[PDB]
Amino acid sequence: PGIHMQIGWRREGIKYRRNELFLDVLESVNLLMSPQGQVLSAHVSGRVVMKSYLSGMPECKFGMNDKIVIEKQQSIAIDDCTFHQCVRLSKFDSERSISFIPPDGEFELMRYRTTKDIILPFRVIPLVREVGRTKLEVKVVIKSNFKPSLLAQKIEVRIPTPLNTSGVQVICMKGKAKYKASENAIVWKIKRMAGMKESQISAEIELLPTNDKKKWARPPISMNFEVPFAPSGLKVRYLKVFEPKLNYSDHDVIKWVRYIGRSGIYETRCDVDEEGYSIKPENDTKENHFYS
Repeated sequence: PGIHMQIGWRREGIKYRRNELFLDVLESVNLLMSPQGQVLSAHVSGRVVMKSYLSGMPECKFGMNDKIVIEKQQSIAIDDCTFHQCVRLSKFDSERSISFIPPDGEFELMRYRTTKDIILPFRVIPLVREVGRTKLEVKVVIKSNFKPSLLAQKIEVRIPTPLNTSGVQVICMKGKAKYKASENAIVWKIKRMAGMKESQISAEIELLPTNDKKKWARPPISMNFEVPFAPSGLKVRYLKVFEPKLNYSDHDVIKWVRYIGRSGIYETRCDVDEEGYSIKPENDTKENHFYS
């Protein structure tokens, strides 16, 4: 008369020398924008990734800024949500609670979709004034829209060029830029850029008009960037833990949180053991922490 629960995704007797967990919030923000700035199309697809280095059978509870925020007065509006099997869905439907017993090591806790209240990290404003059939004048400004303390990185703006181009001279003060004729685009790279900033690029584009009477469609300005926050607005409120056999809780745990927002289609038009103890697995930016 005693039933033995056996979780298919977590063995028993897991031991870590130090109880700790990792949370990676990985979002791709996509956009189609008009030259004037009208949002024609936008969505974020995100996923919370978790690396559990916890001992025993910990009973966790993931807390974010959902529509429980609407009860206590920034948030994330989740259109669609899919969970790992470990997540009790019963509780999520009754109380919006993401409770679970995590697998050992890395697992994807949830993926999601978002279309409203997206923090669009960048706006591109393009001008193209034709000045004769000889020349084209191109002015492209990029506005960063996030906290000034924060830095976007690995930025690349691909401004398309028309096929009938004999050559182009370009100038920018921030970053570096090359006209890659093979590509049919001037490619503009900036290493870092803080929030609430401007930056301009000007390109005098000389034309060779052989064809006449036909102006064909051209690709839009596409941007790549990496941003240290969730463009959906996702903020991790807590990761509560309770393991009643070993009597330890989140107060006895180190939680490591990271946000990696990355551009998607952002377009604008013109474990092992040893002695019982499990071992953490291991190209990434190095930071000296006391407990690392």
